Amino acid sequence: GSLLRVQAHIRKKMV
Amino acid sequence: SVADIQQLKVDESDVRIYFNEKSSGGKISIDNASYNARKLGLAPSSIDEKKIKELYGDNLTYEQYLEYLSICVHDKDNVEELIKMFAHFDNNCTGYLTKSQMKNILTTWGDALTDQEAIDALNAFSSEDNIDYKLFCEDILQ
Ligand SMILES: NCCSCc1ccc(C=O)o1
Repeated sequence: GSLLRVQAHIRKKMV
Repeated sequence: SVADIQQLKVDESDVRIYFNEKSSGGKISIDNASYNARKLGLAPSSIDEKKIKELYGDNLTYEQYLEYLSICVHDKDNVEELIKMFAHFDNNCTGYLTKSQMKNILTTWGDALTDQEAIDALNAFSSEDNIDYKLFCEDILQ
């Protein structure tokens, strides 16, 4: 859930 | 076609050029599609990748990739949901989690980051051990 959204935005930022 | 391609917030020229950068034989891998989504400022999860794989497999035509990108918009995203997830772990109610506490959360559950990804992300945000997780969630969402 929320966790996945957090990880998703971190992956986006680090690209 | 039935997908929300019109709505896809993103420059469509970039959508196309990013596809041409990564495509082979007219198709783009899911890994490269998610990369492109990220370059466009979208945030796919494993749920999004699983959905598109279930429909079309590991390599997407241009149209299928457009459909994948529309799956990645996540209009419901907000900072409150992110903060509340971290707040679950802040049982002494300080407003802070340490880098180690954050690394553990991010690497143990969900779409787990590697130790190095988590550590690099946390180090990019702050030089201090204590992380204001509200500010962190605000930062990553933008
Ligand atoms: N690999 C994760 C697929 S669903 C499992 C999961 C963990 C955390 C969440 C949501 O926060 O969902």
